[PDB]
Amino acid sequence: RPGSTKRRQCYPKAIPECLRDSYPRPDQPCYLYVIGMVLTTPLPDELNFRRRKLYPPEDTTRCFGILTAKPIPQIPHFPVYTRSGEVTISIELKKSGFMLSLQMLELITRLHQYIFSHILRLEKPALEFKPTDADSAYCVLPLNVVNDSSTLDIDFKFMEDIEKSEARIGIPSTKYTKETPFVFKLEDYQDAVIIPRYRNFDQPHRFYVADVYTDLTPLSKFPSPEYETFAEYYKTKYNLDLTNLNQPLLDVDHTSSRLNLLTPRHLNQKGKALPLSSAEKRKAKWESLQNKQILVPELCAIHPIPASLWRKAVCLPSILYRLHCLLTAEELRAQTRTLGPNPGLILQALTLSNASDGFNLERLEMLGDSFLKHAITTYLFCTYPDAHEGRLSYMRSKKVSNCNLYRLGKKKGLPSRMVVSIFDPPVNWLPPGYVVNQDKSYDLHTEQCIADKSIADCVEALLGCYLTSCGERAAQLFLCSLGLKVLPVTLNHLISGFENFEKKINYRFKNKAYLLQAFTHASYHYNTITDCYQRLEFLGDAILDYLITKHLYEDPRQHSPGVLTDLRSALVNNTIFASLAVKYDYHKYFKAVSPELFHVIDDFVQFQLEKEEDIEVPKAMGDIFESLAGAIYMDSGMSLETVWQVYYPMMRPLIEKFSANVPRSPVRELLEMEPETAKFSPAERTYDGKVRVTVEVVGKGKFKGVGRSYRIAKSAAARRALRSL
RNA sequence: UGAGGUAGUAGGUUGUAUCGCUUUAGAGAUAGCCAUACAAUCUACUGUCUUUCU
Ligand SMILES: [Ca+2]
Ligand SMILES: [Ca+2]
Repeated sequence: RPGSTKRRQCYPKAIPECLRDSYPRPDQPCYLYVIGMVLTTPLPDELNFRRRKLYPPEDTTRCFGILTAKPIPQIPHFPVYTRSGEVTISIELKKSGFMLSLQMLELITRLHQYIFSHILRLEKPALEFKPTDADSAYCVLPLNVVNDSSTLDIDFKFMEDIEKSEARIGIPSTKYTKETPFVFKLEDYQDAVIIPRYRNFDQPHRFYVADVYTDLTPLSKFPSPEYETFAEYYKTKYNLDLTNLNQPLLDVDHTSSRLNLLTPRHLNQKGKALPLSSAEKRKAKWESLQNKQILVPELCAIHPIPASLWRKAVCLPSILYRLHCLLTAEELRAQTRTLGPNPGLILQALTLSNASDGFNLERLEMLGDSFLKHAITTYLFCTYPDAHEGRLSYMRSKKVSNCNLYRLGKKKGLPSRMVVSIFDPPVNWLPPGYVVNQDKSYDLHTEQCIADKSIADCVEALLGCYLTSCGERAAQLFLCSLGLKVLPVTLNHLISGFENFEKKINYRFKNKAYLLQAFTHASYHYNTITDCYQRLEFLGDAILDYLITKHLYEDPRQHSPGVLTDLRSALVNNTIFASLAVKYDYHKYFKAVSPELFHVIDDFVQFQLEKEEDIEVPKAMGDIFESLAGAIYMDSGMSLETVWQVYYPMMRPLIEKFSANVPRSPVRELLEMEPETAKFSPAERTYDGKVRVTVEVVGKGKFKGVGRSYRIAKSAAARRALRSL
């Protein structure tokens, strides 16, 4: 089926244009940037129980810098959620227009390989480092302040002590004797990443140092109580001896092994702050009594990389993917006005749920459903001077089906730019400077499969974001650019008396004829001066839905689309429209040949409600209450604000009752009280001339209600059943 | 913050069955938006258990 959720198809991953053809070249200008980490949201000690110090990225002065051959356009300050709290990352230029030589540039490239292959462990048999066939390639090099304090410059005395050390890829060859006892230097291990030598010869385990335990010595650690001392442990399990028995033990904690840092660990998947209320004493006791690795400096080789830069390196996958999460492919916004929405907002008009990062596609597309319906409806109602409700409902439903929405999103190119998968850097991320998967002589490193429904939903969320930001001219221009055309959008013996009603509603009509149209049938032909109240019911149902949805969206209560649509249906049900049209006296001006239809419900409501239904609901009472809205709208130069001004006094107590009482239909609530045994019997005409429905739930007998149709009959039966429960 | 497994919570996702509301074409049908119950599956957190590391 063309727009079915089932029809999945395969789609590649687009490359931000700035991050392609981006390899630095000899005698080619570079653009040195800076990641710009600054810890502007520490974590609280009422929220952190690691029992471990916080490390701001400002304690030290060496930082990572991209070296694209292409200029990066400034991106909104985005956060990453490291061990030390929400870090606001800012990729802001540091220097530009300088030329490098060959030797230093090959040094840069070798350090880039060392970083992604050796440091981050993103090397797989399938992936081969080729920075000349790769599709996204740029160096990631360290920066420091030397000479002038203001200047940040490429470290060359660093990146040259990585080529003069032999503890980088292997373990240094060293010889310790009892005649030259091992000597300890505190400054060397102050910020150190240490690798154990006695084990994991294939792939060693890295751990940055975070403390020095001075009281702890090689003779008293006893961590696992089956061993007489610490030194005897290396001696029996590895047969290693120590030449210095007065050195301290070197407390230590792992390098981060999971490199998805775009989500917070102790908050919801909603962007909502929520600390846990359980294990409060236990979390502190946990990191206290838990086994913790206490290495020894004798046997651990110090990397040529200090912890202060390893900490900025670990965050490079997430930072280089969020900068890549179309933040730099804001070409969508360049193609699409008050300067457009923030690229942070457009990244919620491309992110689909089950991408689990803190943005949902929905709660922004529901508002898009109401505007597109309203825009299509208004465009039709004014495109043609004559069309019955059947024709317009036909035309509309074709221009707004999921099939057509899908066929318009994919034509734009929206499926590659989307975010459909969860971020796993080793499994489905292709790091920069790496050529697409092959080493073996469909793939998860450059393709993804998305349903046809999801393109049709993002085409809605994008409209929602442009709308809620730039107004209602921007949403219309956006749709018009997709392809959906929305932009080119005796008679004084029964008209006198409308002055009282106009004074009741506090609006005066520039042309009274619209009030007349809003009150005459398409079968009552005594009034031939004006047209039927049928086209107006169409515009008014769309508008009163758009306005109610915009109000509901603008509330700080932040309703999920489920509750939002439940409310929208709770107040646009035509029973309420009948009640509000008879309360404020719409019927007394309403010319019709209805014999006794609305009189019963009028007396019913005016007697019982003096501050569910036991009587039939007139179609007219419900449809005049919302043809008046269309009449105001079409009279007041197509202005939603006069309509909302006139209608908000009436609807205000109703809205502030329903946004707290959130009503629902008796049939659905019955099938939610017990769906196992509840079912409606097929229609069958009784001896009254009615239609009856037989309903049962076990234990309370059988229920029924006669009506003029199957829907009304089962509704009455459901009410009868639900009153007893 | 080593590789797993097993329960719960939170956020999703897929399929299937019963369904609500708005629109109307001539049990029920067209086109939109949810909810509910069962099942499969993924991510983040907490605890518990095995292995490893200290
Ligand atoms: Ca939709
Ligand atoms: Ca209607």
